[PDB]
Amino acid sequence: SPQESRRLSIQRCIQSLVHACQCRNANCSLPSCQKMKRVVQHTKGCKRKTNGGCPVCKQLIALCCYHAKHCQENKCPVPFCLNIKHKLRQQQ
Amino acid sequence: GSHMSEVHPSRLQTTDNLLPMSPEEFDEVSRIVGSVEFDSMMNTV
Ligand SMILES: [Zn+2]
Ligand SMILES: [Zn+2]
Ligand SMILES: [Zn+2]
Repeated sequence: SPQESRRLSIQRCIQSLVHACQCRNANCSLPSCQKMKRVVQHTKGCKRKTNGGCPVCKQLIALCCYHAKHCQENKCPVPFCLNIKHKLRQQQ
Repeated sequence: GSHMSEVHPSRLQTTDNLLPMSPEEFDEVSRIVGSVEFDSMMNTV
């Protein structure tokens, strides 16, 4: 499991971000959920992004691309999954 | 060792460690995503 250990580790964060996009607990029992909420809240009000040099936005954007390449739903809870698949599906 | 001549930045904040994914995980994501239209994800066009 060379690259597989990394591939399978990314799924932990995808499930945690998907959970956090629906969760309402200010201090949820999941350690990642508490962090994922701070991360989306940052991006929801940032002024830097991938175009200015933001390391946080670019981190969500990678994580969301990994999911959105496979995702095909129009009601998905992750805000960027939609934005990314809408652009990616145009390619051939 | 660089691609610019700027002596120092003009703005900084503590909002740089919230990072939800590790360098090794991010590298494996970058291999599959291949930066498709990556610097345009916020523009949705
Ligand atoms: Zn939660
Ligand atoms: Zn940002
Ligand atoms: Zn999705």
